[PDB]
Amino acid sequence: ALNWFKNEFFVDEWNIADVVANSENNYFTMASERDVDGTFKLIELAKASKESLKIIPLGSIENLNYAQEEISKSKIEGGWILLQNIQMSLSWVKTYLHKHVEEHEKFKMFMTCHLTGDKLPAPLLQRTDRVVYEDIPGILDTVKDLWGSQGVWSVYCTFLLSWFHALITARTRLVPHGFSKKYYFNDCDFQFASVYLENVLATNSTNNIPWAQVRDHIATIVYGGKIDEEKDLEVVAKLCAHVFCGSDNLQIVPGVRIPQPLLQQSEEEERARLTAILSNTIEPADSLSSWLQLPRESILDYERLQAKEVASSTEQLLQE
Amino acid sequence: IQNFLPLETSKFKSLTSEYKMITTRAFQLKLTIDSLKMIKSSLSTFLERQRRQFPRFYFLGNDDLLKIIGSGKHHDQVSKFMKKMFGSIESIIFFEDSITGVRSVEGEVLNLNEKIELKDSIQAQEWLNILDTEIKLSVFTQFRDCLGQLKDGTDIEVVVSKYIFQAILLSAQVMWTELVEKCLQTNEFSKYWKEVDMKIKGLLDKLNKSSDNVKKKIEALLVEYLHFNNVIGQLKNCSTKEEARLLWAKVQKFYQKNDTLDDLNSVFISQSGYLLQYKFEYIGIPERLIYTPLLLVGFATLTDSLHQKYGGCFFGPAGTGKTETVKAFGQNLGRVVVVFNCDDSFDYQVLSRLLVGITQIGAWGCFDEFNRLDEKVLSAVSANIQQIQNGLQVGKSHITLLEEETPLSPHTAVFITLNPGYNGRSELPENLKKSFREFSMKSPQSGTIAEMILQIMGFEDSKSLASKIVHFLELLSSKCSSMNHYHFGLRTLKGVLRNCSPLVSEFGEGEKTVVESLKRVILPSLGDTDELVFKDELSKIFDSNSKAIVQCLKDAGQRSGFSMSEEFLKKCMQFYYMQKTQQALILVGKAGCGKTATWKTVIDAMAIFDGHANVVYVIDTKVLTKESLYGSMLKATLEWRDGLFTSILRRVNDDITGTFKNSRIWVVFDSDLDPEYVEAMNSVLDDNKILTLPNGERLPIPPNFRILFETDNLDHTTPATITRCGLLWFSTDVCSISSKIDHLLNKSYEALFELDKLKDLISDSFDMASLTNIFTCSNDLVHILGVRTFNKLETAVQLAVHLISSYRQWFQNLDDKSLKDVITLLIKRSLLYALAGDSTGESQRAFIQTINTYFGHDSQELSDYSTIVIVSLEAHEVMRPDIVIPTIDTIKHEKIFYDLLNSKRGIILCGPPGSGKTMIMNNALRNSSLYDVVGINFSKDTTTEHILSALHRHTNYVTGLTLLPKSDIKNLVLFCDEINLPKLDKYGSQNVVLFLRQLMEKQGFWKTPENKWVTIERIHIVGACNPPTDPGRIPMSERFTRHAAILYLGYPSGKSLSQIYEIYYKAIFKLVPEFRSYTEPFARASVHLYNECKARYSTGLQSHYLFSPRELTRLVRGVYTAINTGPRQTLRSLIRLWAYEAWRIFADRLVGVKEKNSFEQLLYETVDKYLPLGNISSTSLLFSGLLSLDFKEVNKTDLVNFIEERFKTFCDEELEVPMVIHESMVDHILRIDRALKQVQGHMMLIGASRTGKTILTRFVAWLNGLKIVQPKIHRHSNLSDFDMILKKAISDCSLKESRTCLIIDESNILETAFLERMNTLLANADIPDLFQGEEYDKLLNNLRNKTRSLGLLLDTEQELYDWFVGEIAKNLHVVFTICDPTNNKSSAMISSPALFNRCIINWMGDWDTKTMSQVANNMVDVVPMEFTDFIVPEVNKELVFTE
Amino acid sequence: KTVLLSFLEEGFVKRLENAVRFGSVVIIQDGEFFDPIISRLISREFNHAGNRVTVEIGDHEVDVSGDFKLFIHSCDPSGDIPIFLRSRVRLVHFVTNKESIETRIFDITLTEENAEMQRKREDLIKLNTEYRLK
Ligand SMILES: Nc1ncnc2c1ncn2[C@@H]1O[C@H](COP(=O)(O)OP(=O)(O)OP(=O)(O)O)[C@@H](O)[C@H]1O
Ligand SMILES: Nc1ncnc2c1ncn2[C@@H]1O[C@H](COP(=O)(O)OP(=O)(O)O)[C@@H](O)[C@H]1O
Ligand SMILES: Nc1ncnc2c1ncn2[C@@H]1O[C@H](COP(=O)(O)OP(=O)(O)O)[C@@H](O)[C@H]1O
Ligand SMILES: Nc1ncnc2c1ncn2[C@@H]1O[C@H](COP(=O)(O)OP(=O)(O)O)[C@@H](O)[C@H]1O
Ligand SMILES: [Mg+2]
Ligand SMILES: [Mg+2]
Repeated sequence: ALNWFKNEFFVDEWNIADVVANSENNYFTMASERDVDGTFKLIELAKASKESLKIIPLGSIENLNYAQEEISKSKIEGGWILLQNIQMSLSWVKTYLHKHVEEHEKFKMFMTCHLTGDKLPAPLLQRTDRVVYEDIPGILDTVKDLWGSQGVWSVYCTFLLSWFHALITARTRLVPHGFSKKYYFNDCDFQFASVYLENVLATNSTNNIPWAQVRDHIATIVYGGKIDEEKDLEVVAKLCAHVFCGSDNLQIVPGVRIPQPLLQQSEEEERARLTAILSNTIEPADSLSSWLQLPRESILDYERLQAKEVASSTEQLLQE
Repeated sequence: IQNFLPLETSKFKSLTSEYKMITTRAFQLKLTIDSLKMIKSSLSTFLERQRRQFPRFYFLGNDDLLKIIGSGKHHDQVSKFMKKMFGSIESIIFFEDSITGVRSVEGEVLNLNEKIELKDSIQAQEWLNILDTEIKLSVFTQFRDCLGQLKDGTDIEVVVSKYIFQAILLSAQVMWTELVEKCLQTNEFSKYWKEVDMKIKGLLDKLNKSSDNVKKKIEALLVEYLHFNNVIGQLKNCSTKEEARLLWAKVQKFYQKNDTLDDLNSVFISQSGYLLQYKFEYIGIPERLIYTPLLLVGFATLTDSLHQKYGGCFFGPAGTGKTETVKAFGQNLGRVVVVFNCDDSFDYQVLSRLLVGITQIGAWGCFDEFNRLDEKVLSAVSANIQQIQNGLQVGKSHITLLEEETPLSPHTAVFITLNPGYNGRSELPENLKKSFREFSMKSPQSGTIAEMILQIMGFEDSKSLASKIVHFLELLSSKCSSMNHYHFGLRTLKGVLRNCSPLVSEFGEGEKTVVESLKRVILPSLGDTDELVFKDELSKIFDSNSKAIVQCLKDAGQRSGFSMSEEFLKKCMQFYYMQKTQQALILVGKAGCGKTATWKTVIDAMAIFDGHANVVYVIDTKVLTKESLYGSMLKATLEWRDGLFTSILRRVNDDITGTFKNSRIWVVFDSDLDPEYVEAMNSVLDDNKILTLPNGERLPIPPNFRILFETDNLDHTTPATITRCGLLWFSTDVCSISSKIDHLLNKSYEALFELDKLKDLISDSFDMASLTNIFTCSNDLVHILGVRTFNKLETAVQLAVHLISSYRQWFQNLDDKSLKDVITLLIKRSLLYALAGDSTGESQRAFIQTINTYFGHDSQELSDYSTIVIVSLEAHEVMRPDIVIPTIDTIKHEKIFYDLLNSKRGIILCGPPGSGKTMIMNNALRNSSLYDVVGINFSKDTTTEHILSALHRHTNYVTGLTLLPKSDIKNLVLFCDEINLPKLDKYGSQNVVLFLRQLMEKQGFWKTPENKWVTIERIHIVGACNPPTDPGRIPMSERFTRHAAILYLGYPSGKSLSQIYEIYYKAIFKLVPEFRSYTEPFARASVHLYNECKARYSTGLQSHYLFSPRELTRLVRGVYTAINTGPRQTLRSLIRLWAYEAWRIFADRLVGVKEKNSFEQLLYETVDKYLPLGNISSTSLLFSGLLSLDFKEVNKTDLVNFIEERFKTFCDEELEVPMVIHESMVDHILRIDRALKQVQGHMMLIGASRTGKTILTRFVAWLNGLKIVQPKIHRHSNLSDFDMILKKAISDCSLKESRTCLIIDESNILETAFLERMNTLLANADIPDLFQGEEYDKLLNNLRNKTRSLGLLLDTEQELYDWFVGEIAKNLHVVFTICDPTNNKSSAMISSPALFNRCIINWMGDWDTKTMSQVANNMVDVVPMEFTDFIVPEVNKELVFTE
Repeated sequence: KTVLLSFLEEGFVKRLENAVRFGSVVIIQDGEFFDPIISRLISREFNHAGNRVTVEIGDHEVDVSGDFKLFIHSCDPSGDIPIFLRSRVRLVHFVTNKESIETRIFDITLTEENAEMQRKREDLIKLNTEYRLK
């Protein structure tokens, strides 16, 4: 019901790449909460744009001098500059960054800050384009985003890993019910699990994949390393048991089913088949209970509080 | 190497020639050290370049590195640094002019394959590289021979004694891996399980029958063989081949390549499919961790992160196995893990230099407590960590950190261990957390650890004993009290198991040893009821000779004066048993409960028992800063400066004279435990036993080097430091009242034909039965600054012994009854002034009555004013600040103060402001020629440097190093006016109060640069304070206040204050004898006015409404001054003058118009009541000496015309500010003139902005001829510029006799150091910080020549400095301008004690309606404005502010 | 005659003293970082000696030409102004409101729809204003 407004009226959406490409501004800033980092998105964007990204964190005067020299070099010979953690050099941000922004074509400068951190200067903030980085709330959209960033068994394992990562990152948002604490799984977890999957597939060339080994390593090392609670470790283990069971047919969600690859296709055919399955999947309205295998009354409270907060803020905004 | 720098070589040759000439001149019958250091500091870049040849030189200091290059032929200087460079190697074995082998820190000898021939032309690093390679080749050769022999069916029990432990370990691991894989090729494990079990039993028998080195080897091998047995049993119990392969995938497999010709990379380790290379580095025989599931999963996480070339990360609570698990992973991977203890002193340069060192070496660097770094430093090194990561991933040959392209070894790995969730610990940023792969280590397997440890130690029922121990620990953690220092986790279990090792030889390997070790570890940390809980649960879980050390303890106690009670003996035995295996101890209890007595007695007893000398250092932790306790780096020179603890440990480790070989070293931290301070020593306290420094130095902790922590509470202390140290808990005091009195009496006797008779008579008069009743009755009184009756006994005994011994000349002319009477009377006086001496007068009288009624009526009666025996002032004398009206309370207070000062006891004078503490101190010490007074006035931000600067011109430093006064006859008295005001830190510690406690207790302190102990010889400390109930007052530490005698000063009563002030009024009225009979009504009127003002205007209205007898003194001085410089007075003029001075002294600080009208009606009531006159309003009392040659009441119109013409002249001469004249600015001008005509007359102007404060100060100062000095303080202006302008103003004011007015705005106080400087300037007459070093000598000679030019005969520095401070007090006036009184810095300015007590507050406020109407009507009357008809409106009277 | 100084730059004291001596109009940016060296300039407290007007900035006197005007600019709303400056300056707030918003959006709409019509309307308005002034 909350998303009905933006679905029915607005027929377009903008990501970080679209904001960077479709703006006449050389200065960008990125904000996010704690335990969420979005610099890998800028790394991917600089790779896709055939640019050079210079990443300079701001904690010490040596880093500040290096940032000044690299900014001076970038204004003349192009290149992309990322300033991580600008709120830990607030005096430098208030003086040098303010002066430089106040006074090359392929030059772009990015600043990474915190939404819940110290306040940035308003004249500096108003002169740069502003984005907020956060995970995609949808599950199917998360699988599509993970799938669009990529023999046949490697493709199948990457599809299963995208599904598992989307399910666990959607489950992390339901703090009391999906887990017990607040955990943050990210592209590092996805990359480490993908490297482990490729290593298992390379070291087992007889196509007898150790699915129990894959389940236990993903549940205990790659994703269970951050977990310090036994109940949440069991939650991750049960999710791995559902996803990486290694059966002939796998119904990852009650809607769609993922058949295992045959022995007479190619990697492009497997990619096209899995993309067709992903396109033919429809996300239901009760996805947080049907797809995460949770009772409906657990997610109903969370959805009702979210909608109540959103609609109350809308009512207060409209009353003025 | 000298030819590289020719000028430096020539300078070195000249210095060496000069040194040789000096040595020849000395042998025939300072500057050398300076010449050595001036080229040594130029050798820092040379040593830094030398560090890149052998990269392990980063683990050495500059001095150690200089020794390494300097040992060009001896080669034995290198052998004593192997533990620093390598970690596992202790010394190098030398024979036949060659490197025969190396010796590990456990004593194991690794013989090389071939000798390394040492030539004189080979550099130290040149042969160190050869040694480093040959060690790895030798380890590989030993492993290859052991594996080849084991593969031929040879049993391990005959090759344990042949090869090194690392060789046997790797060969056994490879054999076990291949044989288990062969067993997995089938489905049979029973035969191999039985074979491994019989191998374990045979190794246990050989452990029973071996020597020390073979015993260590077998003890370390049994860990891995029990791990092998556990894995084989787990695989045997698997039901499915897939399940068995799943279990075998997640363990560490050990293989050997058969085709690679490169020998050092022929062994790799496989776990969960990932391969890691063995390094073959020598590890010795380290302590091996018991293999647990948590250990194996952590190994798998580390393997995964190192396969991706990421960083390893472990997080969890303290004492779980993070650092040791990283070290054990490195040991299994064949290398020594370098362990760093991170700190807030580890900045970006330090962290990056450590990363450069480990990346050049190739070592695995573990950074423990990575979240103790600052957040900025954590963010800054993220790029460096990512650079190391990417270089390791892509195989880059070099990386660029710290502006230098250094080589990157492919063997490097970065590990961090952190403990989130505790206070004072930062959070890692996300871009840094994505560079590491974290793993939770919350719950270790303590049952498995204890079971295999007891099995290796040889206990008969290891599984049952481990189950009992772990159940007992969990049960204790469940049902003991929930206070913060109870921890019964893995570190407690390890300590329990380590005390089982030396107890078996007397108690047998079993439950008795386990119970006695549990009582040795856990019992001293428990309380009263927790001890009974421990005993009951120990008795219900488990089934069930120290005469020499008890006798040694008794000998130490009765040589030091203590008495051995049951509790004191129990605490002493507990401390002696805990120190045996635990190298770090914490003694916690109440203040003055017996911690110092306990540990001093135990170490004296152990010195007697063993013959080992004890070297004791007592360091007060929070008196020193952290960079002075551990050390700091000079960024201008990159040179390390040793801290105090670092210097002590370095001296112990170096041991130049050899005195520390057969001695025990005790370092006592006698302060409250700050986690910031003590968590920098976590690697010292734990099993690493190393002191990691920011410059890479590594100081080992010798076994005879023990650290003591003496503190009073553990509120802020973290479990990370609680668990690493054994804790001795003091539930109650270790001494009784009678025993404490006996010990104190014996101590006082030892400091002194009639001596034995005096001792017997005093000890008989100290009747404990009558004493304990008044001791338990004194607790019902109200005591300000509450010190316990147990701690007042030192004051009582010292005062009684001093008062008795001061009358030794007159003890041979009286009989025994009178002698007993006078001794008992002095005992009553001492008991009163020690027990109830810090209470009110009523409580003191009640305690006198209880003392008299409880000591019996037959003895001599102590009265209110009991003592033992063998005013008309002047008009010019009322202005003297050193004159005191003698009253009975003043005489009594001076007598008890002098007695307590002569008793060599610290004194604290508590009381309300203005009560007379400073007055009675100065009056008591003015008539004494044996004492000198230095006055230090503390603020909220006082440092020990301020105290040392105040002690600079009075004391001398003579060398050991003692601090004694310059005068050889008079002693020195430290007066500290506000000991309640210095602020706590964020953990609640007062640096100045701890420094004063250090001085009072230990009679000295430590010098922070040079780390030398200073001794206090003849300096007494006298404290003054306000009650802690007052705002801004902080309760002082009981550890400090228990060392001082507290005397409560009170306000004099109404009649007492009257009788004080009629004498002042009589001395005033000697100038006017025609009104001599009015002294009584004037003084009663003044005292009643003060009482009424104090009752009406209080703190509850506004914070600065504080009144005292200082206000009455100001009224007396102002009345005298105005009478003296005025004309002939009548009664009406005298009453109006008293009303005017009362206005300017009591009500210039009033803000409300209602309060000012109330003060006006109060003056009317007081005058009508006491002195039976026109209007006495503030605008109707215009007294000024501006319009004539004398101070008199002047006409308003003539005053206004005078101000008009003088201000026209002022604007035409100095600054054109075209203002307009009104009555409020006029009487503000008059009161500013009154304050600026005074001596020590300071103003604090408070009012709205653009009211006229600064311009009126300038106009009045121009009227009085003062020199206006406004400091040019702006942005980017600091304490250096503030001190420069203050010193310039003070110097001009004193030397040039320039009368100076100093206008200080609120905006000029950038930080609170400015306010502290102004507090020093106004409390004293100068700042001791400005004139020190060469500046003191420059000031002294300038004062000498100025005084000689002025024709005054002053020679001594005391006289010259007295003339200096008198000139500044005469010729300097300070005016403060405050615009917004509600700011935080303005509130700190107003509530400042020196500025409040010294200045005259003039609350100008904002303009009112009359002033605004006058200003507007007076500057709109000059325009043509009445050019039209105007109809007067009909409005209300209240709506019209004008006429 | 306009010079552009800033409180956050170096050489500020020398440039402002030279501008005061010349008599040039000064606009000082970053007004929330006020430097108290020019307190005499803010309070207009000068010393008159004959036909010369002198002001003391820092540690030495400079002359006031009489044609010198001082402007202080700040682009940071809700910043920090000291009370000495705040009581003595004419603080003027330049914030955009709905009338300016409507005018600028209508001007942009007219430019993007019929640029010739907008140019003709602007020229006619300017000509009418000039005709009224004439
Ligand atoms: N067994 C004893 N017999 C006699 N006197 C004792 C005994 N134990 C302690 N005392 C006395 O108790 C007094 C308390 O001082 P002590 O040094 O023991 O205190 P503390 O525990 O170190 O306190 P603080 O917190 O001030 O460091 C000392 O004067 C000491 O002589
Ligand atoms: N698997 C194990 N086997 C035997 N002893 C262990 C094991 N794990 C930890 N320990 C012991 O427990 C203690 C843990 O302390 P440490 O790991 O240094 O604390 P931290 O984890 O805070 O760094 C060490 O003294 C170590 O000897
Ligand atoms: N005999 C007396 N008893 C009490 N107060 C007196 C006596 N004689 C003078 N005074 C006045 O009492 C005031 C004491 O204030 P002070 O000693 O400065 O208080 P504090 O010691 O708390 O700073 C002095 O101003 C002094 O003039
Ligand atoms: N009686 C008065 N008549 C006219 N102007 C006044 C009067 N009193 C104050 N002012 C104005 O207020 C300002 C006072 O400034 P000054 O006294 O230098 O410091 P402060 O701002 O602290 O009062 C002057 O610039 C003056 O213009
Ligand atoms: Mg650790
Ligand atoms: Mg005082």
